[PDB]
Amino acid sequence: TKCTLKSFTVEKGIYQTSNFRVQPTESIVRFPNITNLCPFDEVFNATRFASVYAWNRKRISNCVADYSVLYNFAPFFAFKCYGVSPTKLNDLCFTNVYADSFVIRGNEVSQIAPGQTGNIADYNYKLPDDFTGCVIAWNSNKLDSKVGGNYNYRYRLFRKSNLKPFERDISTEIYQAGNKPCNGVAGVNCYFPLQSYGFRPTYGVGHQPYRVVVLSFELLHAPATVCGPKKSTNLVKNKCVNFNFNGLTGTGVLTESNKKFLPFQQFGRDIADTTDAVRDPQTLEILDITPCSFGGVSVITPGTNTSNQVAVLYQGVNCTEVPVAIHADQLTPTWRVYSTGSNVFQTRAGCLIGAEYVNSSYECDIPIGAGICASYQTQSQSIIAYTMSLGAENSVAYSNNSIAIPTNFTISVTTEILPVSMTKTSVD
Amino acid sequence: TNSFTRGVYYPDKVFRSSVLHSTQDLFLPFFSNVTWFHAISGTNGTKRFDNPVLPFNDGVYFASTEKSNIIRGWIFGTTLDSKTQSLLIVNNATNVVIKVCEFQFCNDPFLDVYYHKNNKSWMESEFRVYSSANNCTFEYVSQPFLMDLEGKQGNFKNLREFVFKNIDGYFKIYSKHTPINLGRDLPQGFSALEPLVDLPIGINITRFQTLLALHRSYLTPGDSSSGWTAGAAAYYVGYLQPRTFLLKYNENGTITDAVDCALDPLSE
Amino acid sequence: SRLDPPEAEVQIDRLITGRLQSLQTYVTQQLIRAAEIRASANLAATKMSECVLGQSKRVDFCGKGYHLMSFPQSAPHGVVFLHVTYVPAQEKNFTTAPAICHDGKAHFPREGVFVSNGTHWFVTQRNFYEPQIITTDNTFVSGNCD
Amino acid sequence: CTMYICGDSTECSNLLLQYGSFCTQLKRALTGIAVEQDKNTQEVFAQVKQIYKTPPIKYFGGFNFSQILPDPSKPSKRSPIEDLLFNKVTLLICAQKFNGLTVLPPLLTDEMIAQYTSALLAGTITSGWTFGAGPALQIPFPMQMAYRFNGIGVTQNVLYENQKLIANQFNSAIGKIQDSLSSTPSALGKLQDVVNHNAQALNTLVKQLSSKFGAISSVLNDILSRLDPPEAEVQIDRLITGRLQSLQTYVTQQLIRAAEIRASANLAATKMSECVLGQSKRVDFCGKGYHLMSFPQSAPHGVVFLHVTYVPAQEKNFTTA
Amino acid sequence: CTMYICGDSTECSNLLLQYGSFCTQLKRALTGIAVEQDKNTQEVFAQVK
Amino acid sequence: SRLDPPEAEVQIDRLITGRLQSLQTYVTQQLIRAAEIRASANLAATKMS
Ligand SMILES: *[C@@H]1O[C@H](CO)[C@@H](O[C@@H]2O[C@H](CO)[C@@H](O)[C@H](O)[C@H]2NC(C)=O)[C@H](O)[C@H]1NC(C)=O
Ligand SMILES: *[C@@H]1O[C@H](CO)[C@@H](O[C@@H]2O[C@H](CO)[C@@H](O)[C@H](O)[C@H]2NC(C)=O)[C@H](O)[C@H]1NC(C)=O
Ligand SMILES: *[C@@H]1O[C@H](CO)[C@@H](O[C@@H]2O[C@H](CO)[C@@H](O)[C@H](O)[C@H]2NC(C)=O)[C@H](O)[C@H]1NC(C)=O
Ligand SMILES: *[C@@H]1O[C@H](CO)[C@@H](O[C@@H]2O[C@H](CO)[C@@H](O)[C@H](O)[C@H]2NC(C)=O)[C@H](O)[C@H]1NC(C)=O
Ligand SMILES: *[C@@H]1O[C@H](CO)[C@@H](O[C@@H]2O[C@H](CO)[C@@H](O)[C@H](O)[C@H]2NC(C)=O)[C@H](O)[C@H]1NC(C)=O
Ligand SMILES: *[C@@H]1O[C@H](CO)[C@@H](O)[C@H](O)[C@H]1NC(C)=O
Ligand SMILES: *[C@@H]1O[C@H](CO)[C@@H](O)[C@H](O)[C@H]1NC(C)=O
Ligand SMILES: *[C@@H]1O[C@H](CO)[C@@H](O)[C@H](O)[C@H]1NC(C)=O
Ligand SMILES: *[C@@H]1O[C@H](CO)[C@@H](O)[C@H](O)[C@H]1NC(C)=O
Ligand SMILES: *[C@@H]1O[C@H](CO)[C@@H](O)[C@H](O)[C@H]1NC(C)=O
Ligand SMILES: *[C@@H]1O[C@H](CO)[C@@H](O)[C@H](O)[C@H]1NC(C)=O
Ligand SMILES: *[C@@H]1O[C@H](CO)[C@@H](O)[C@H](O)[C@H]1NC(C)=O
Ligand SMILES: *[C@@H]1O[C@H](CO)[C@@H](O)[C@H](O)[C@H]1NC(C)=O
Ligand SMILES: *[C@@H]1O[C@H](CO)[C@@H](O)[C@H](O)[C@H]1NC(C)=O
Ligand SMILES: *[C@@H]1O[C@H](CO)[C@@H](O)[C@H](O)[C@H]1NC(C)=O
Ligand SMILES: *[C@@H]1O[C@H](CO)[C@@H](O)[C@H](O)[C@H]1NC(C)=O
Repeated sequence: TKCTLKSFTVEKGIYQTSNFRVQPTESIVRFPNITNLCPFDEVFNATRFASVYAWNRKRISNCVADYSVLYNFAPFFAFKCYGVSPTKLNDLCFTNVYADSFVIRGNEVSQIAPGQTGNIADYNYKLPDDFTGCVIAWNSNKLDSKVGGNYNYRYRLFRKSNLKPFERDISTEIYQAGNKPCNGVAGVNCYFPLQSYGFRPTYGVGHQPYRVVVLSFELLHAPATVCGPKKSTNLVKNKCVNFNFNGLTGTGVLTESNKKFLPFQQFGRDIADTTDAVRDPQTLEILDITPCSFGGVSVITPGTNTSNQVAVLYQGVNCTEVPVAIHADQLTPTWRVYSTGSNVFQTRAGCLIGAEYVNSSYECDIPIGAGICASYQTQSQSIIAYTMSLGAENSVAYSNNSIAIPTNFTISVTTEILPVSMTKTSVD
Repeated sequence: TNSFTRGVYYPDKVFRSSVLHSTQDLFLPFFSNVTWFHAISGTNGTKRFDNPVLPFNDGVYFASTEKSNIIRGWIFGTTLDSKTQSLLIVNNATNVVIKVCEFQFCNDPFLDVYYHKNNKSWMESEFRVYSSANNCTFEYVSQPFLMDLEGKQGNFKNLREFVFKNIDGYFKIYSKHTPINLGRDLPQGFSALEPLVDLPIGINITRFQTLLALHRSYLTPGDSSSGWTAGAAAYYVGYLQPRTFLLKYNENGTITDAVDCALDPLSE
Repeated sequence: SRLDPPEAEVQIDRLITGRLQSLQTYVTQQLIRAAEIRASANLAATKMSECVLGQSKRVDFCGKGYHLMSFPQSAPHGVVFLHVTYVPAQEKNFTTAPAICHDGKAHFPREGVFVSNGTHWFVTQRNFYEPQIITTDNTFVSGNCD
Repeated sequence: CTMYICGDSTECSNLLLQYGSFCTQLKRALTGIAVEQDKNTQEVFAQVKQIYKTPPIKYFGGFNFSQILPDPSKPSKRSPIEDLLFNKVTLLICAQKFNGLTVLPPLLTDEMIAQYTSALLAGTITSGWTFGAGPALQIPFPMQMAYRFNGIGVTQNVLYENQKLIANQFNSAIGKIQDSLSSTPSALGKLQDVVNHNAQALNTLVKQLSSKFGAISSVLNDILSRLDPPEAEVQIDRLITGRLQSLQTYVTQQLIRAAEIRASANLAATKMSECVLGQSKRVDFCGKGYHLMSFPQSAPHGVVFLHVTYVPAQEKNFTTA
Repeated sequence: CTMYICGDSTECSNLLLQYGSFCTQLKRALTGIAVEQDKNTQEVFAQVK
Repeated sequence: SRLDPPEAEVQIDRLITGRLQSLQTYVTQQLIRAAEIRASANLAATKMS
């Protein structure tokens, strides 16, 4: 209290300081049984990938893509992933991956970003702005090259219009360079759109071919497919854990769900932004993830001027269950010497710890809530939590023919305090 | 006919109960009329084929009524040939054949003898539409989505409702079978469509056609006057539009209701 | 001095927004705080114009009990009132009646209430026991006493 | 903030103290409102030092007060009028507690409030206005009304000559109040709005977490597991500003809302001290017409008054001089 | 907001809805003020039936 | 019409926050201004009554 209030002498009253939060017991990682190694590692072993005019999409099926295996083969050149972090690509689950075979000029290998709009983008392949994915590459100049010139790298130099992202077709047409019907073959005022690099193995890296694997993926509603050999763990139904269900990082109390998912429905949500329900990847179980029991804590103190004993109030908790039964290092706030405290008194705003409730009512000084107040006095001075006294009980004998008329008075002078003007301020 | 309330599905694959969530996805507008394309399919003499091409205006709501297996499949793609991939679908006897491989021309069942359905009630000699191509995209054979409930003494109409839509190349099939008796085309009520099939194949889809096998003619009349008429219908085709639909679920999780947000100012 | 000018603004503008929005909150918080003072300031003026500048018939407005006077006192950032109030005490309960019948006609007290100490009936003011002999000028007649 | 702004993440919480004391102010500002609500109930109700009880025999000169006096039969010691008021004010809830949003119960329980209301009713009925100026003094109710008629401009002989008729008028008029609130659906419009605005304000605050605020996704744990540490904060801090400013907007909106309530809370205390604790000479302050005396009634998040007024009727015009 | 914040641009409006409901609140808050002004005149003047 | 789409929001979002915050400031300033008027409106209602 004197830390949050930033002083040494706190005044008599209640003060909100922090919150009581339990901590997870263990960690649970649950993944679908299937872990078949993924066949996209065979793409690394391949030599010839493609010619960039009808680029394919090697969809990686339901398997496990130990990304570290691909990183154990050979060093990578670009490795520029403007999406998911290409370091912790292990403990998150991918619905589907769409890496495509690709190779382009070494002057244009650094232009893999979706901003270099030109021959590579408007005619070969365009990447959308709202896109997530990685780019990897390695050396491919010496493995595949021609002394005269690699004609196999022919591509679509020019086409009818701008090549939209995620469109695959062959521009089988002849460009109209003038007043000439290009349905027929011609060389004047009608040129065929085509270009071949003609690479050679005896020049600098700026003119050497590099094989590029454009990793394209998206995080979908679909069940997880390719997220590694990571160990599935056990399941708990009463204890808060740090679950990693299908890459969904989170924590809270996991319990059986009575909510009726449809035979297809997978993820459950409340009227909120967090995932309330979840479907177990194994045994098709439906879980009911809820945040671990917690509540704010406030301290009732009579002031350092008078004494040093304090009474803590755990707000809004049925405290016979959660804070009394705390194991070792169950909470990060700790100060667990008050696991049972002096006495416990249940209150609608959470119980009180460190104060004994008395059966005699008084006018109260420190409010708590729900008609319960606290004060520091004798039962030998302790903190009590009596119900506040509404006032001295009184009764007047109303009767048909009884009048009460005063015979004396008292000129009493009271006082009244009223603010009038606050201190003027001006800033610059 | 008018699509009064049908044409609503589950927009996302996320469960939620007693929520009034809004949605920006593609939907069939309420109270919009749809075309019939009532085909006789007589199979008599020279040529009885009345399944035209459909523009596929950003997804199609396809409804159909039959006895057991009158409807067979659908064809997508622009060129309608082997030049571009065709998203051909076959509702097999106990399977589904959803193949993208190119076909020169989809085959047809033999236009048999004039004695078409005297006593030839047997089931064989089908279309065999799959024209062999060296270049093929892999098929996605799975469980058949045609489940039929046997109704007796009439008063049964197993209406099959589907929604086919293309978004960012991904091509989705949503389906439902509703075994309610209808006194008129597109009956009143509410039935949400569950998501069934996804497809990660990206190609232009600006044309559409329907596969129907009616070698044995079973109560199929015809007409020769376009307009807003009434009568028996084989199927209905509607075009989806970009809308801002609002949805209301149930305690159990079923989508109980939906309301448009660009149709009626009261709805707005 | 440390970081170059062409790229320092992306850290300066990040710092200026938090610094300015912090100043924005203080200006707003003063407006509500000044509005609350205005409610108290007008209340003090209302009390000054009634409790001090006169005698207020409002109950529990210029102090507990029947209000008599008030004394303003200058205070830092406010004013202090000294309400002088009239509070009855040393009360006694008697036997009463709504009217008096003498010659078949009901008599009602012009002011005060009819009070009997046990033998003789008196009429006295409400807030002070000053019994008086019931004469015809202390009461009025309205109809018969039936 | 440690719960609402950051999903109990030590990476996000470090960026929160990175912003300074924008959250100590918000906690302090809301704490001032919380102590203000408990203060507001004090002036409205806690106007009596003692708690009064009505006598067992309740012949109030022919006036019937069964609708406003508490009934001991019910476990909830409330009047029939208060029972109707409590039923017509409908007060999800669990989803707010999981996002750091809390609701603190008021210091005075609704049952304790009805004891102040009963004490105020007993003082007005048996003792009149005297229990607000000093010790309560015995005075019969038929003669209490006679000195309230004397306070509007009619001599006390009017009441006694029509005591039975006036009691029937008062008994019938108070019986219409119970049916009047039942018939009108918008009778408790002002009270229902107070609980409606609070529920909507918290509902909007919870729904604001979906605002991605220029980040990849609204879920904070998504970035920490998907996006690398040394560059994720430029999306976290972009998300924390919108999240914090949305929280700051709610706190500000409560300050104006609390200020408006304080205007009404002081007005209720002002009305309590004159309309109930006495007879007010002000016109149209304690109801339409010549005000006679008033009744406080406990209500959820407010108070309900029953102004008993004197209204002339059945007039005839004469020639004067 | 669709007019003051964005110049009826579908690119800007997509970013505006991406911020959530900072604009439903302002429309609602100003609507509450508009009702108050019509109400404030009622008590001042509409005192006679 | 001048700057490319895939990083136009880098400047648009910077402009939308200041534009929106200014609108939010006006909404807040009206709330205090309307509250002061309501205090005066009720005072006029009291004086009228
Ligand atoms: C007259 O007043 C006296 C005291 O002022 C009454 O005596 C007591 O009054 C209190 C009032 O709460 C009661 O609780 C006690 O039981 C009374 N004691 C006795 C012995 O009576 C007295 O009752 C009053 N009498 C009348 C006729 O008003
Ligand atoms: C006070 O007056 C009433 C009637 O003026 C007396 O009679 C009581 O009236 C009530 C209501 O009608 C009944 O419930 C009671 O049973 C009546 N009492 C008796 C004894 O009959 C009442 O008695 C008077 N009070 C006293 C103390 O005498
Ligand atoms: C009325 O009250 C006053 C004061 O409250 C009483 O005056 C007191 O009388 C006693 C009797 O000798 C003195 O000892 C005190 O010193 C007096 N007080 C003061 C302040 O002077 C007075 O007696 C009371 N009268 C009645 C009838 O109750
Ligand atoms: C949700 O579905 C369940 C069944 O899956 C419904 O529960 C049945 O409700 C009917 C209604 O009369 C009862 O006759 C059955 O006995 C119930 N069965 C069971 C197992 O509970 C439930 O009503 C549905 N919820 C709705 C409609 O809101
Ligand atoms: C005061 O009014 C109440 C009305 O609530 C009266 O209670 C009624 O009593 C009659 C006769 O016993 C019943 O027929 C009604 O049903 C009661 N109304 C209810 C329960 O709402 C009460 O009797 C009146 N007081 C006196 C002394 O007569
Ligand atoms: C699809 O069609 C559009 C226009 O009809 C065209 O611009 C685009 O290049 C086509 N895409 C493919 C892959 O053919
Ligand atoms: C996966 O393993 C769990 C272990 O109990 C088993 O229950 C489940 O049936 C398995 N699923 C498949 C598809 O093998
Ligand atoms: C305790 O409080 C009293 C007055 O409240 C003050 O005079 C005294 O100095 C205080 N003692 C300490 C140790 O602060
Ligand atoms: C609180 O916990 C006790 C266990 O001692 C249980 O009996 C009681 O029902 C619980 N009450 C609530 C409201 O959770
Ligand atoms: C409170 O209860 C205890 C035990 O039931 C009893 O001894 C004590 O007298 C009670 N006190 C009051 C004021 O009721
Ligand atoms: C559908 O409605 C439109 C406009 O209402 C009309 O032009 C069109 O012919 C109609 N088509 C059918 C099949 O009813
Ligand atoms: C063949 O059948 C169709 C309908 O099934 C009918 O319209 C046609 O007339 C038939 N052919 C002949 C020659 O009658
Ligand atoms: C359809 O079913 C038959 C046998 O039932 C089978 O031979 C054939 O391969 C199936 N076709 C497809 C496309 O699955
Ligand atoms: C063929 O038609 C004749 C008509 O007389 C009928 O008797 C016979 O049963 C039919 N054949 C079959 C297999 O039904
Ligand atoms: C089919 O495969 C070969 C590959 O060269 C060729 O006949 C033709 O280009 C392909 N057909 C296409 C791509 O439509
Ligand atoms: C009542 O007052 C009169 C005044 O003259 C007195 O004579 C009488 O004794 C008093 N009664 C009692 C019981 O003292």
